[PDB]
Amino acid sequence: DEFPIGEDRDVGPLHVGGVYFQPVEMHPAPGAQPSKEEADCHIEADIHANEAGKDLGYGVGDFVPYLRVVAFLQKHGSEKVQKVMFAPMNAGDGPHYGANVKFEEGLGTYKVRFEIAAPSHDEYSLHIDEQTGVSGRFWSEPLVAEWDDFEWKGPQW
Amino acid sequence: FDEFPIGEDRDVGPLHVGGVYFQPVEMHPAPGAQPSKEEADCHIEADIHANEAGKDLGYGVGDFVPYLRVVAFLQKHGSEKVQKVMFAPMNAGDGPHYGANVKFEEGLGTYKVRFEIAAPSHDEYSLHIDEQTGVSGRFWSEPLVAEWDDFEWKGPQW
Ligand SMILES: [Cl-]
Ligand SMILES: [Cl-]
Ligand SMILES: [Zn+2]
Ligand SMILES: [Zn+2]
Ligand SMILES: [Zn+2]
Ligand SMILES: [Zn+2]
Ligand SMILES: [Zn+2]
Ligand SMILES: [Zn+2]
Ligand SMILES: [Zn+2]
Ligand SMILES: [Zn+2]
Repeated sequence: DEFPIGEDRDVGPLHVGGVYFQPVEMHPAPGAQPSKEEADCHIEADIHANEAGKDLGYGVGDFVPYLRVVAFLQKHGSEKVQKVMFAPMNAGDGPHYGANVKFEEGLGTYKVRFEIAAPSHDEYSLHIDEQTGVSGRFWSEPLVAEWDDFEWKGPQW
Repeated sequence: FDEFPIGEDRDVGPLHVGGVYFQPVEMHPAPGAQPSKEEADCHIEADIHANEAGKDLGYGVGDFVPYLRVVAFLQKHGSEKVQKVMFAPMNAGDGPHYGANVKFEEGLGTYKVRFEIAAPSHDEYSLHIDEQTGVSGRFWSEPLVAEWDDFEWKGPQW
């Protein structure tokens, strides 16, 4: 059972979905994320190309790899912001960006913000010649998919 | 655009690997130490997707497999010199693939062409491994090899 963070967002060339469910065990365990046991949940950003999309060379629905996704969580009533750096990984349902998360401020309603930066210049390229290449270019400022009334009430599993 | 084959597609481990070549291309940013569109002899690409075995790693069968480290080796028949070319991930009008603008340094002739495909770097990718939501497969330790022993560089076909 997966639970949605909110409705899917279309931002620039991306269709972005946000879900959460029980914490998972990952190998290798990424960055500084809490273990399956220490975490509150696992949050995932499902990012696929949309129609806009095709200008960068992607097929509609294709997973968009090499992105740098970071989530910002801020509890309503608090000025504290928790930053969570997602990591690319596979679950049984395919590649996505995700992280085990522990809500530092606890139960409550949160504003949840995904900032999605394009691949680093030395991490990806585009053919740009007329014969083989593409018309679109990667975005400069990270794209945003935001939900401002996400209710964290404890595990739903 | 016109693509020319390097040889027969290969199935190795959980990957289906195709190799093609065509005119040199202009890339943005210009990847690593790859020759420019003018300096190059051609552009070579490795089209890598998951096969049925890849399903155990969590990939959709037939889908692109990102974060791999693909390196090509070219060696002219009758020569001891080997060229090592690091491929970069990139998009063309037909989608993501790994590739490079390349010079065939020993000129026209038959070359052995070998693509060695390593799994993502330890800090570049992960797998869910819990029973509930994870996968039962794992990344390969020894790089996979797709190779063609008799590739004919007969010059530009453009
Ligand atoms: Cl915020
Ligand atoms: Cl490594
Ligand atoms: Zn490992
Ligand atoms: Zn995940
Ligand atoms: Zn640029
Ligand atoms: Zn150079
Ligand atoms: Zn492909
Ligand atoms: Zn020979
Ligand atoms: Zn191609
Ligand atoms: Zn290419």
